[PDB]
Amino acid sequence: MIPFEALIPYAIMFAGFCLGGGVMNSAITADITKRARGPNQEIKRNVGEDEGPRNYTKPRYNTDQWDKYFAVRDLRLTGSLRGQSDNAVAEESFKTNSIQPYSNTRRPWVLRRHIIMKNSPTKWARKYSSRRDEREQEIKDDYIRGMGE
Amino acid sequence: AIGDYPVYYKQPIRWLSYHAHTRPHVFYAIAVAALGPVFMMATPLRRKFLYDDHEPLPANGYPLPNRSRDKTLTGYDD
Amino acid sequence: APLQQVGRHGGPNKCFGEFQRVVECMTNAKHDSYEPCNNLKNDYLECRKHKVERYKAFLMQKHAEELGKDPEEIGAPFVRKRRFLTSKTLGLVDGDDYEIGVEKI
Amino acid sequence: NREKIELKREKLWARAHLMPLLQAEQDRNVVRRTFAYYKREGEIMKDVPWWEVKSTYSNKDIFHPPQTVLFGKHIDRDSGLMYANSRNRFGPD
Amino acid sequence: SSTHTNDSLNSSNYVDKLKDTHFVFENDKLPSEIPDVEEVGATTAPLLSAAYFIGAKCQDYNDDFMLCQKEAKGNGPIDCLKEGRRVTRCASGVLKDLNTHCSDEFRLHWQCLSFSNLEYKNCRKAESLLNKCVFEKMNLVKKIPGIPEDRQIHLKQNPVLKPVALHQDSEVAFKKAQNENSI
Amino acid sequence: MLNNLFDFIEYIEYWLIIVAFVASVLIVVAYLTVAERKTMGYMQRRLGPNAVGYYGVLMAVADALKLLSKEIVLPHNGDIIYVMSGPLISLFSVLLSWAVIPFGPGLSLLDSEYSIIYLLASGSIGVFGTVIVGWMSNSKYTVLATVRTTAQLISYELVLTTVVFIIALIVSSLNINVIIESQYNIWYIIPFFPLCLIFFISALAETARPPFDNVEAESELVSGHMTELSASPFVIFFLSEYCSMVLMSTLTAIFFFGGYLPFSNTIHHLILNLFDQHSIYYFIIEGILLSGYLAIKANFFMFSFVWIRAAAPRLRYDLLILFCWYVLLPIVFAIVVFAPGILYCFDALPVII
Amino acid sequence: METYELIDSDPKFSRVVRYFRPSDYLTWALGTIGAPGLMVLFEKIEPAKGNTFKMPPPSIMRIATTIGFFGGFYYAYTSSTKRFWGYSENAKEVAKDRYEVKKALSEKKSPYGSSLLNPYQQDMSARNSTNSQLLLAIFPWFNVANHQSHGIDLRKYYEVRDGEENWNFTLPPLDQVKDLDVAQYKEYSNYP
Amino acid sequence: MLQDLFNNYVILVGILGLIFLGVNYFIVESPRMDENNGNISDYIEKSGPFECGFSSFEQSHNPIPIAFILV
Amino acid sequence: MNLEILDLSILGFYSLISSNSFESIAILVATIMPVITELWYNYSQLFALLYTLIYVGAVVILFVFILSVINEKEEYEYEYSGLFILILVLLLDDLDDNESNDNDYNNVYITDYADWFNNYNESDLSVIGNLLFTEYALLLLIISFILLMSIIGLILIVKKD
Ligand SMILES: CCCCCCCCCCCCCCCCCC(=O)OC[C@H](COP(=O)(O)OCCN)OC(=O)CCCCCCCCCCCCCCCCC
Ligand SMILES: CCCCCCCCCCCC(=O)OC[C@H](COP(=O)(O)OCC[N+](C)(C)C)OC(=O)CCCCCCCCCCC
Repeated sequence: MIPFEALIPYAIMFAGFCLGGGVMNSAITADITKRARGPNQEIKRNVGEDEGPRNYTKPRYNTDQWDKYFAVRDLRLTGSLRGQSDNAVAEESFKTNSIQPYSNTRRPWVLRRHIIMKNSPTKWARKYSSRRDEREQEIKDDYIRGMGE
Repeated sequence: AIGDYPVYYKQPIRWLSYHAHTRPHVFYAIAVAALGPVFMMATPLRRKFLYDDHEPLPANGYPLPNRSRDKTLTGYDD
Repeated sequence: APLQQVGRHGGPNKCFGEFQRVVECMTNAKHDSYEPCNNLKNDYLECRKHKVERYKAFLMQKHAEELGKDPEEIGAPFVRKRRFLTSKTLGLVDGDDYEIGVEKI
Repeated sequence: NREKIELKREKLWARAHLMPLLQAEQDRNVVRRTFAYYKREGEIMKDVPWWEVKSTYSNKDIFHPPQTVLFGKHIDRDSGLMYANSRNRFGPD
Repeated sequence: SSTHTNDSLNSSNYVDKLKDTHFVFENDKLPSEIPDVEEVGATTAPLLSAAYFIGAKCQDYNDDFMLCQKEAKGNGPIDCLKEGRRVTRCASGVLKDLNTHCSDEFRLHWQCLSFSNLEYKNCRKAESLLNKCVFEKMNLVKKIPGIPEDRQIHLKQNPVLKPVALHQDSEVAFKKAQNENSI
Repeated sequence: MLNNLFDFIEYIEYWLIIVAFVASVLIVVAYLTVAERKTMGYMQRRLGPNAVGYYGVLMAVADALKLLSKEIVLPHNGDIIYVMSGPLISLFSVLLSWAVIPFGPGLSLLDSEYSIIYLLASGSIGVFGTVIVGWMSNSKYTVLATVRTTAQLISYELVLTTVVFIIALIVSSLNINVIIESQYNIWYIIPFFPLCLIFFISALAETARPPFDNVEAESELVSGHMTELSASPFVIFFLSEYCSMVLMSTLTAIFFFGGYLPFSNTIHHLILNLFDQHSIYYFIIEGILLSGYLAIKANFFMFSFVWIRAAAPRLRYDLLILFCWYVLLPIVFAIVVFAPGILYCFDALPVII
Repeated sequence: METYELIDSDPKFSRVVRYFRPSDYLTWALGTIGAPGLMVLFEKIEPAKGNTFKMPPPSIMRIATTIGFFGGFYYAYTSSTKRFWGYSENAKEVAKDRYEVKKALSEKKSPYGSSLLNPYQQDMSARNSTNSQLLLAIFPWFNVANHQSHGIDLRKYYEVRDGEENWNFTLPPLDQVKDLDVAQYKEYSNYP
Repeated sequence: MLQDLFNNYVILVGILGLIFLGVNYFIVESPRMDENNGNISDYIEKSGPFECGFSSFEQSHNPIPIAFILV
Repeated sequence: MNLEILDLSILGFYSLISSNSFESIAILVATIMPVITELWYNYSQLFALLYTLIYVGAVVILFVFILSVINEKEEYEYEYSGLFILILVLLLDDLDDNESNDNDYNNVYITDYADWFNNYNESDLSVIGNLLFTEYALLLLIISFILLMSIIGLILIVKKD
């Protein structure tokens, strides 16, 4: 005697997982494939008649630094982080569209603002004592003084 | 002397039995842990009777040929 | 000689070569004093903080202000939002200003 | 685990073959931006007769690409949502 | 590896906000004294699909470019520009030959890699067809150095690890060659 | 409209993906409360909730709505910080732990090489949020329950952390997705059957579920840390506790039963061969199929949570401390030495690929 | 300083024990029985309890013998190490070392032996273990690996010294000896 | 690796927690619609600690010996 | 708007007005959370997770000791402070947040150039373990020695027997 009433909540729980997986697998895969079609909206959305079947790109996982360089390199060729192209030669705009991130190198805010964490003998010296910065300013000044030789 | 505590250096076998009956959480945890280094000691046997160790992965960068640059190489010139 | 300045992939990092040439100079037996290795020390410290190079950029920015040069006419173009690294900015033939996908690679 | 080692060896050698063509492209990019740095420095400091355009490293036989830049136009300054009113990267709007 | 660095795109735009990252372009071309060369235009999946054929065709030029880097002694990116241009042209030659001789077989393999997380083990069937087509028309053989020829993983008959999902196009194209070539 | 309407969906698409992800997890958690009473009811030869909604399908909705319509008990309206901070920390901790659960290959909100550490680190915060309820409180049952929560945390934390580290050691990775895909040819239930029991025992202690329900022991501490909680603060703690049951059941299926991998490779290919891969419908079915495999395995362990509650009596927490420190820890640290020795002996040290 | 010939700047654990002189074994025994004997002497000097002599319990003598056994080996290990380093007279050890190396070279085998360690780990292992005997009194550390960083040049084994003509070892060039650095990097300069 | 989707999820989790508090706050009938025994602040007989019916010594700030402190 | 500045502003306010020992064990958790998040989003996600894994276990043990030592003292005691003196103190503190005085190092932005030479690409934790277990193995074995001493030390202090 299998009690079917007791198995109903498990069926809904089973369908709970399937709702998440069915949406995530299809919505993400479709978006990656859609954005890999071209560099503008008229190619991503519209489907040409002379085009063949749609080949889908699945989501990526277990990546490393090479995949980050690949993703940026793909963007400079196709406008997508997972673009598709097997052309033996790139466009002319690929020679001058390199992206170079420039960022500050400042210490974390918690280091320089926490009421307790910002206090130490060397932090006070770096912040209130000019002994260190006087010496290092001499090195910078030598760079411009030595230009003439 | 029906249930005395065995002396380890006089009755090693009975000393093992006492702990395997009264302190199973100690006897068998050690027994499992001993199987680690014992298998590591059986490694030389495997290298001679089952199969040799694999060739090391090329994890030291690009393999540079141990030679001088070929000075007669041409092709795909400007 | 213990390893120093090891990159995140186990090999030498950007500034290891500068450090290695300092050690070789300081420990060479052909040197009477440590004066020959003074330029190598500055090069290693410049590799890490770039303090002199940042100082040069400070002078160029300041010198451009006093002559009225426009920062946006002499500098390099940049984008602050990653979503707007669009194909039009990248220069593609069929470029567009629509946002790029950065949600999931 | 013994097949994973073989799978890793195949991947490691596949990356080794692509390494020269990918690094040769990256070497040209660094050289291209290196000349762009010293060209920008030459224009700004041209009227200063004593200024010498050079790297900040004493060792002149080691290539040290510059790692700082001067910021110009903010291309996506006027951006909305789903569309950046992107300013002209190549020259004035 | 997802470590945040100062040399490429980071994990999210909160990382850019904390670093105040500027994504900087340079409109200047390479100087006119340096000879021009057309860059390689293939993306990740085609390049990985063609990795072992670029190796089997440009081995002399790849080694010569890398050996130039070692002999440069720090002055690397400047002193090996001429050797680098040879590498780029040779790699483009292989991709050019793939699209004229083995176009359908080549596009089949890297469409499976895109379908399968770019893992070589998931696309053996399409790879075998591409290897057969390339060898007949370009005389290129994929070889994994350092191991015996009969222990190469891509030639293993019964691999332990196999794709969970099957690429339907690869299954169809593998059956067609089975019934027509190996009678 | 048209174009603006169509690409606005693209601008909102990933938020709906998250909303669907949140909705999917809450449906399982809501109906786990119903399933537990149905499962216990028939094991106890009763029916369980079948009068609230058709065959009892609205019992979870009624419990939440009734509790959300109740007055919140607190000394003052401005004293929300006291009995609400604790429930929120507990709920946010378990919900954030779901960011690394993959429903399929690459279908996790967060993917990183340290997903295992994030999983353990996130759940440890929930332990902190529980003890905050006894914040110099004048309720002696809340105070007595806070002491027991710390005692249980010390018991299971070492064992649960070390077990997951052995599984990560066998694959030489801390990425959860890599651990699942490493179980193609073997499910870790067979080589590590002792560790699966220990993981489940640790999960019962972590979730304060019987036979380790010494925190919320009704016969001992009326309601434990919940004795002073009513209305919304009670729902959040109750919701987070059942979210943790689903999480640990899903982790048991991931670490030892292959995650989303199919039970039968032959049947998995047969079902998927009916749908063209060039159509979006193939990927819907595959997403349902792979999550279904994960759902089936996780449903069995959610059943097992209810099953052990209906069969075993409660164990005192001072005995739980001795059990975890004198029995489980020596066994797990033996296997952490056993496993690398076996692999080295046969030249099978793992690598990431 | 009365320095001597350097044999091995980082002798392997097995070589140190094998090269024990009969006095080194004698001191090992003295250390082993010196610890129970000192417990008797300390009681003889001043009884632990009261004013009369009492033999220490057998359990104390058991643990004392174990402590002395390890102490006797550490002393003997450092006595034999000095001969390899050249700090102590090692004329006998040089003759034995030369015979073993020349015998292995003639067989085209490494005088150091084949290693499971890759080139980095052989170098790293030598860095960790070289000169570690100077702190053997504090904590132990031994060379149990077949590395090539021994502080010697194998060309000095290619000159026949007094009392070595009857060995008649024909030594090949160093590039034919298996598992040596100078005969390992044939195809690639970064792979052995 | 891109974690922009993960950032949105963490944002949603933070907002979702405040929804339970707010929704319960806006849904409950005002005390005047109920028995109308005033605001919860005055009803000290309700906000007092639970001791199974009988009041006891208020020992909230007294130290509690802990038998497992060494563990 | 860098919202971490606001978080530390609130934390500094609550550290000045904290009275009892429970509030102090909350200042600790209110400090680790900004550290963990800022490490996660800027510098090291590995060490953001290591902080969470280790400090939380220390926090709960710290909290359980508060229960055994709470001694009624600061619930009924009075503090004076003054709202004006608190906010003025925090305003003067907020004025100077430049921990370093190298203006060029703090103002000029830098970049790094990527290279493709590292084809064996693994996580930072694998390299840390590779060095820690090979070259700095002595450091690891001393740390193991110190952990052993703490185990003996805790017993000889707390155990009455
Ligand atoms: C999910 C959100 C959980 C937190 C929401 C509640 C917000 C309250 C403040 C949270 C932390 C902000 C910084 C506070 C540090 C601790 C200082 C403190 O004593 O707590 C403040 C709280 C208010 O009490 P109050 O009446 O205002 O002052 C005493 C008057 N004699 O006095 C209390 O004792 C109540 C504290 C309740 C338990 C809080 C435990 C700390 C939780 C911190 C998690 C978040 C980390 C911090 C993030 C914000 C950083 C500023
Ligand atoms: C090496 C292979 C490892 C095997 C892996 C499993 C290890 C388990 C260890 C158990 C030891 C034990 O039950 O310990 C018993 C201890 C203390 O008992 P005690 O006071 O010593 O009395 C017993 C000693 N006698 C009999 C020798 C006198 O507490 C318990 O009752 C713990 C009860 C745990 C039940 C949890 C329910 C889990 C249900 C799982 C459903 C999927």
